Amino acid sequence: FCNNLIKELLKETRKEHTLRAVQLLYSIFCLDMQQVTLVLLGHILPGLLTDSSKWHSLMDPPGTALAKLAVWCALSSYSSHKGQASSRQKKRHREDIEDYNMRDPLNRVLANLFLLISSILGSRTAGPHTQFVQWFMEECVGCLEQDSRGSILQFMPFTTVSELVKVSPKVVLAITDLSLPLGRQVAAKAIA
Amino acid sequence: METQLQSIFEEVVKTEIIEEAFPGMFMEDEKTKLISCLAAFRQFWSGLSQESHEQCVQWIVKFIHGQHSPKRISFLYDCLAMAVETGLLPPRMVCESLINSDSLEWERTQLWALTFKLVRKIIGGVDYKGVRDLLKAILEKILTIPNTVSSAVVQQLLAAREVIAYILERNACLLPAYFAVTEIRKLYPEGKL
Amino acid sequence: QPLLDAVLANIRSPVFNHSLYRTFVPAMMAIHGPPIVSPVVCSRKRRFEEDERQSIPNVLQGEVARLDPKFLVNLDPSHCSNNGTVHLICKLDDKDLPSVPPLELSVPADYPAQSPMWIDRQWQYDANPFLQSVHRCMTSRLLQLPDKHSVTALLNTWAQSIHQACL
Amino acid sequence: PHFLNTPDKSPGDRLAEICAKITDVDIDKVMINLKTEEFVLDMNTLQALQQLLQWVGDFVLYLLVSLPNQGSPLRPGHSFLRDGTSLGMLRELMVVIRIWGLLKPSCLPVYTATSDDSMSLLFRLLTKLWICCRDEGAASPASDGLVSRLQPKQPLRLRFGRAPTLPSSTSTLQLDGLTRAPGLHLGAYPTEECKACTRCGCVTMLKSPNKTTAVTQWEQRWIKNCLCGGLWRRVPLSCS
Repeated sequence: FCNNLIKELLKETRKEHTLRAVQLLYSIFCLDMQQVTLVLLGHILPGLLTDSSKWHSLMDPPGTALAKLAVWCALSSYSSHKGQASSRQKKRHREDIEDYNMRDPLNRVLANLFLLISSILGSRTAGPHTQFVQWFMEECVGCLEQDSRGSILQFMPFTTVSELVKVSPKVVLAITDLSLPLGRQVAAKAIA
Repeated sequence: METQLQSIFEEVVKTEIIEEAFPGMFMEDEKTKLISCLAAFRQFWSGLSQESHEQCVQWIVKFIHGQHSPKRISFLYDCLAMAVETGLLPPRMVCESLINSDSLEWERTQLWALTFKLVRKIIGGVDYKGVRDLLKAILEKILTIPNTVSSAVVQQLLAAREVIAYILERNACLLPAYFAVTEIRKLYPEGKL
Repeated sequence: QPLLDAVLANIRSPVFNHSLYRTFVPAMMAIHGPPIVSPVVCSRKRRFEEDERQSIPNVLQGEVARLDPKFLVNLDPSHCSNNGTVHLICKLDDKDLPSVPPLELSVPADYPAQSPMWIDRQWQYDANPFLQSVHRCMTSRLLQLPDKHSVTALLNTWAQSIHQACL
Repeated sequence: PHFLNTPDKSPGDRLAEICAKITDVDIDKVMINLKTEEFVLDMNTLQALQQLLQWVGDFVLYLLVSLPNQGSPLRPGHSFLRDGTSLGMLRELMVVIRIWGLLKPSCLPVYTATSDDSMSLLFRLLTKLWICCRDEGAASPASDGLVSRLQPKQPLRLRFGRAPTLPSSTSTLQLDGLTRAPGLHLGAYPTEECKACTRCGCVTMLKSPNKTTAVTQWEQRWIKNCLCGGLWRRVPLSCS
C-alpha cells in the first residue's frame, strides 16, 4: 500500500502539489496510522537511502516533504493514541523483531530510525540521502517532540548530533534532547 | 602582441623563485606591487588594440588556472578584481572568459571555491538584461555533477548554491527574476527534476 | 634471416591455437623430458579483502609522520574526511612564542594545489598588530614559494615566518 | 551414419556391422574383401585430421603401450581391453580412415616419425588380441613380446577426458562461497585458453564458436547436455 503510494508520489515535480499530496497522504493513513507509519518507515527509509535507484528517486525537491510526513506521523505514533479501528482490529496481528525507552515496537522502530539517520550521515559518500537527512533535521523544529528523544536508557543519537555540525540556532534546538548533564555537555560542544 | 603581452605579464607575475631555499638568513608587497603590476598591465593593454582585448581577456584565463598555488590564485583573483574596479576590464567579459574552458568539475575543487568566491564578489557586474545568460553556464556546471561526489566537498562545492541563492534573492534589487526564469527554462522543460 | 617464422606467426590469425601443439610438443617432450618443470602447488587467492576503511589517505599520514615533534596536529570539525583529506589544525608547541593555529586546507592527494586557505584569519590577524605583521610576512613568503606542498613546505614556511618576524 | 552410399543390395550399417567377421590381419586385404568404392562423401573431408584422427590414433596407441603395463598400481591397471566389440568399432574406424587416406591424402600420420602405412602392424596386433578378445576367450604371450618393444612413432600425453572429483561425503572439502583456487575432445586444449572455451560437465570446456566450417555435426550434437556433461559451466577465461 504505502510502497505503491510513495512510488506514484515521486513524480510531482511541483512543490505546491507535493505538499498537497503529502498532507493528503498523512490524512489517509488514519485509522491505521501507527502500524502503517511504522512499516512505511522501517521498510522504505532503509532502502530509500541505501540503493542508487532510491537515491536518484529521493533526489527530487518533492522529497523534502517526505521527512515532514515522517516526523508528523512519528509523534502521533509516540503519543498515547490507541486508534483502535474495529475495521482494522482483526487485521492488526503480526510478529517481528524489527532487527533491533523499553522493548516496545514503536520504541525500537524509532531507534532503528535513529540508527539509519546516523548511518546516512556517514562520511566518505555524500549522496542525496545526506540532503535528505539534512531536510529531516531542518523539519525537526517542533514542540513537545520525540525526534531523537535522547532518553537516559541507551539513546546514542545525541553523539551523531555532533556530525550534524558538519552541515546555528537549529543546532542549539536539536541538541536540546533532554537537558541532561551529558546533554548539556554535547550542547556546549556543538556551541563551539 | 597578445603572446608577447602574456609573456611579459607572466615574467612580471611569476616573482616566486626558490633560490637557495635552505633555512638561511638570506634577506607587505602583496598590495603595493599588486597595484603596480595592475597599472603596468592597464598601461600596456590600453594601447594594444583593445577591440580584441576581450580575446586577450580569455587569454588571461590561460594563466589563471596554470599554477596551483592557492594563495597565489586568491591574490591574482583579488588584484584582477581591483583592476576591474578601476573602470577598465569590463566585468561581463572577464567573468564569461573565466567561467568556461577551465571549469574542471571536482578536478580543482580549491580553484573552484576561489573562482566562485571571486564571481560572488564581482557578482555586481552591472549590465543590460543580457547578464542572466552567464547564469545558464553556471547551471551547466551544476548539471555535470551527480550528487554522490564526496562527503568532504559538500560545503566547499556549496559555493555554487550560495552564489545562485544570493543572485536570485537579491534579484529584488539585482536583476529581473522573470528573465531568470526564462533562462533556467534551458534546464527544465516544465518539469525535469 | 629467418623471417619465414615471422610471416607464419603473422599468418596465425585463426582462433585454433592448438595445431601448433600437435606440431611442436611431440618432439619437444621427446628430446626434452621435464614433464613437471614446476611441480610446486600454486593456488593463492588474489583479492580477498584489503582496504584501510578506517582513516584518511595514508599519503598525508606518511608525510606528517616525518615532521618535527614541535608541530602538534589535531582534528577539526569533520569536513576534510576523504576528498579534501586535510584539516591542518596545528599548534607550534615548542620553546618559541606561541601563536594562532593555522588552517592550511589542502586538496586531494593529486596535489593540483596547496594547503593555505586562511578562513578563520579575518579576525585572528587584524586584531593584533604584531600578529598582523606575522601574517604579512607569512603571505609574502608563501607567495614566493613556487608550488608549495601539503604539510612540510607550508608548516615550515609558517614557522620560519612566525619566528623571523619577531623583530 | 556417414554412409551416403549409392543404392546397393543391403545397407551400409549392417554391412559395416558384419565387417567384424573378417580376415585375421592385413586390413589392406579386408578392405578389398568387403568394399572400397562406396565410402567417399565429400571433397572437403579435412575435418577429422586436426580433430579426430590424431585423437583416435593417440587412443589406440595408448591402448597398445598399455599391454606391457600389466603390473600397474591397480588390479585392472589403466584399462581392460577385454571387450573386443569396442575394438571392432575401432577396427571399422581405422579401415574407413584407411579408405579416406586412399581418397583424401589428409590421413592420420604416426605423429612422431618413420611411418614405414605404419598402422599395419598396429591393426595386426589389435586383431591378434582380438582373437583373444572376441567372445569366450582369454588373453594371450607372443602378443606381449610383439607389443613390448616400441618404434620411433610412439607419442604420449593423451587427454583422458574425465571430471574433477568431489569426494566430500564426510571427509574433506577445500572450498568457500567463491574464489575457486586453481591447481577437451576436438583438441583445442592449449596451455591457456584464448577463446570462449565454453566450460562443460566433465572435460569438454570446448570453445563456443569452434571456428568451424563443416564440422557442425559435433557442435549441433553437443548443444544439449553431454555424457557426464550436463554440468555446462561458465568458468571464466582467467588464463594464467
